[PDB]
Order: sequence, then C-alpha cells, then structure tokens
Amino acid sequence: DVKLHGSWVSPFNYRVIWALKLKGVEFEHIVEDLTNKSELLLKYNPVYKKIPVLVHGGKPIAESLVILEYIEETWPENPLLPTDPYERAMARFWIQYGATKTAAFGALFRASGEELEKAAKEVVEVLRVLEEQGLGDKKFFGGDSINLVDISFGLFTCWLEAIEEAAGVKVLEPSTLPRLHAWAQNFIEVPLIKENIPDYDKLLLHMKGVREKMM
Amino acid sequence: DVKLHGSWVSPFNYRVIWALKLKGVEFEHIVEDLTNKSELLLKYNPVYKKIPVLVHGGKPIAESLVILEYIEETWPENPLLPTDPYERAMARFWIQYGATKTAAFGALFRASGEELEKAAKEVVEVLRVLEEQGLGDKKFFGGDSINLVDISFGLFTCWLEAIEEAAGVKVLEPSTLPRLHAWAQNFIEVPLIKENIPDYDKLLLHMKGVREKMM
Ligand SMILES: [NH3+][C@@H](CCC(=O)N[C@@H](CSCC(=O)c1ccc(-c2ccccc2)cc1)C(=O)NCC(=O)O)C(=O)O
Ligand SMILES: [NH3+][C@@H](CCC(=O)N[C@@H](CSCC(=O)c1ccc(-c2ccccc2)cc1)C(=O)NCC(=O)O)C(=O)O
Repeated sequence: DVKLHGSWVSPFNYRVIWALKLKGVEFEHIVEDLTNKSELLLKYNPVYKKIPVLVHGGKPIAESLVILEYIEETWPENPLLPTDPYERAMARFWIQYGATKTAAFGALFRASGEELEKAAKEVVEVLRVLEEQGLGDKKFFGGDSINLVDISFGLFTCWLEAIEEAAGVKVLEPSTLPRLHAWAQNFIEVPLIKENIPDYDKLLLHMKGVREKMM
Repeated sequence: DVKLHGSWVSPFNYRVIWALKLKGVEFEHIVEDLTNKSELLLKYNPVYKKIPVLVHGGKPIAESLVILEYIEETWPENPLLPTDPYERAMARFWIQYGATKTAAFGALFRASGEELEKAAKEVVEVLRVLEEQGLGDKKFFGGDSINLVDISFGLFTCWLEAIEEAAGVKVLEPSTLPRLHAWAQNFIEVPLIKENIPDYDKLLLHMKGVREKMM
C-alpha cells in the first residue's frame, strides 16, 4: 500500500524512512539507480525526476518536505508537529530556513584553502542562528522528543560529519556550537534514528565521490 | 490585534493582504522603508530582516508562505486549502515549485539580447510545467475559487506584466500559454484581487528601477 522510491545514502530519503517508522507505517523500499532511473520514477516525478517519492495507494508524492507533511496529515497519531498554530508556524519557518540554507554547504566541496575556511565559517554562522533562535535550550527541536523539525535537520548529523571528513574542514564542533553539537549527539542516539542511518564508512565513501565530481 | 509590516509594491506583502481580506481579518498596515528599517522590523525578523511580517497578539510571523499557512490555521473558516491530505500535498508541492522557480525570473533583469531571449524561453518553460501539470483545465489552482496556490502565483499577474514591460521581453502570452494566460486574467478580475493590487504605473516605475540596479 505504501512504496518509497529511495536510496541507501540520500538524507532526503532517510527523512521519509524516519517519519514512516515513527508512524508505524509498513512500506516497501525501492532503491533507485540515479544513472538509470526507473520508468515508475519518471512517471511519478516528471517535474524533478528525483528521489524520494512516496507512493500511497498508487498516488505519488514527491519532495521530502511535502512527503513529511502528507505523512503527518494522513497518519495523525504520534504527532510530529505541535497543535498550536503559532508553534506550527515556527516549525515551518525553521524547516524552510534549513531548506534555503542547505545550498550554502555546497561551497564545502568547491572551495580550497583560504576560501574553504570562509565557506566553513559561513556554514557555522548558519548553524549558530539555528542553534540560538531555533533550538534554544530544548533537548530537541520538538521539545522532549523528535518532531518534523528534528527530522528536517537530521542531515546535519552523520551526513554533515562525512562532508567534514571528505573536505578536511570542521563545522559542527562542541566548543563553537555547544547546544547544537549536544543535539546532534542526542538525535543520533534516539533508537529510531540509531537503527535507521546509513553505515558511516559507506556514507563517507559516497561523500568523497561527490566531492571528487564537484572538485 | 493584527499588524502587517509591508510595502505598497511587494508581491509577497500582497499575498498576505489577500489572505487576510479573504478571511475578513481586520489589520493595520505598517509600510516599511527598506533603506531605513524600523526597530520593530529588525526585532521581529532578525533572521532575514525582510517584509512581510505579520504580528498577531504581539507575536511575529515572517516569510509570506509561513504567514499564509498560519492565517489558514488561525482563521479556518473560508478555507484556502483543500481538506483531503493528497490534494493538500499537491497544493504544497506547487507552492514549493513556484518558490524555487521564482529565482529563474532574475535573469530577465540581468541578460541582454541573445541571452535575454534564452532566459525568457526558460521562464516560459517553468510556466508551461505549472500550466500543464498544476492548473490543467481548472478555472483557478483552487478549482472554482482562489486558494493559497492561486495566491502564491499572483506575482505572475501584474508584477510579471511590469517585469515584461521593463525588460522588453514577452513571457506569459495567450498563444504560448493559453490556459495560464486565461487564469492570469481571471485572477486579476476576482473582485478581492482587483480592489487590492498596486497601481500598474507605480509598479512599472518600481520594476524599471530594480532592473536599472541589476543592470
Ligand atoms: N528537494 C528534494 C531533494 C532530493 C534530491 O536532491 N534527491 C537526489 C538524491 S539525494 C542527493 C544527495 O546525495 C545529497 C547528499 C547529501 C546532502 C547534504 C547533506 C548534509 C548537508 C548538506 C547537504 C545533499 C544531497 C536525486 O534524486 N538526484 C537526482 C539526480 O541527480 O539524478 C527533496 O527534498 O526531496
Ligand atoms: N521569502 C520572502 C521574500 C520577501 C522579500 O524578498 N521581501 C523584500 C521586499 S519585496 C521584493 C520585491 O520588490 C520583488 C518584486 C517582484 C518580484 C517578482 C515578481 C514576479 C516574478 C518574479 C519576481 C520579486 C521581488 C525585502 O524585504 N527586502 C529586504 C531588503 O532588500 O532590504 C517572503 O516570501 O516573505
């Protein structure tokens, strides 16, 4: 009844896996080879031709953020968004902030030496705004347990760690971002996340290859 | 109780005016001078320092798309989104598509001659995807009346007309985009929109100035 066209390394696909597992929704995972996209992927997502794509009752939903809100509305038990409209607006605001700022991380795989240090400091400032104004003193973006905002920021955990190792730069460190670094550790320790993350060695190999391609 | 920090020309501010007027919500409009931003604007929107900003009960909500969803959740009567989760996901999908593709219009105020023709054809293709896959044969993106998707695309009416005149290029024409061109005319004729749009001559003057700045 539920199919997920995805991948073993995409952080965007993992957002959907986490949301489905938090809802207890059974699904079939269909791994796509992006160098030879299936006929179903091209039919289901003609606008972007990207994964993930959720297919529910044969109807497709593309774009991880759109999929996450569809899951929250379709399986409302175990809520992943607050009930209060102002708190829901703040959650959407921070999700949107992450979506817009994800592009700033691209420079980490394009710049060298004294230019790469500049890109890293700019990414630290993006994360500092998120830490100070978004997370604050809460354990998670969702308070005492993870919500759609934590899920949307999950790419800043093992994927960002792999990016830092591939590029030879440090961004999310405890001295510079104490609360965000503690959050990243707490997020990765949540059993649902711990049991559903790519193997670090395989993820690092993938990131080194993406960096090689972008020079 | 409701304040809107805005402007007389911003299409993003007009999205919020339309949503508030469709809900029958009384509000005070506070026009911001972006060359000398008020202390309230900087306090209410420290992340982006942009308008619009809605202030409801003294609590601020920045980003037009976030504001629109807050208005829909706070004043649920006269709904501006469908009830079905799949239809709601499609609405969010197209709103997101417009938000990402709005950047492609920037090239219309940066390119010249045989390069500007290329930027215009790329923008026509963005609109053709929206027309074929989003609007289809419906009168409005919301069916028989306007919804948040029509509101999000309202910038493709008089603002885009002004951009076409300022740059000397044609993008949204009836021969090339028959259904989208009919939609744009129908949208502008909705009494709520007709009574709440900037004066075209003033909007054109503003667009000519933005183009002069971007060369
Ligand atoms: N907006 C879409 C994006 C999906 C997408 O790009 N899908 C790719 C495959 S996944 C991309 C990925 O491997 C990747 C990995 C890590 C990051 C990352 C991590 C941390 C910090 C910053 C960046 C970002 C992206 C695709 O189908 N591609 C189609 C094709 O290329 O043919 C969504 O939200 O679903
Ligand atoms: N993501 C924000 C954007 C808001 C924004 O950019 N605000 C500007 C003022 S408005 C921008 C505008 O005048 C404008 C006009 C027309 C278009 C347009 C029209 C049609 C087709 C394509 C593009 C796009 C933008 C600001 O505060 N600026 C802060 C500052 O510059 O100091 C939102 O959705 O609220």
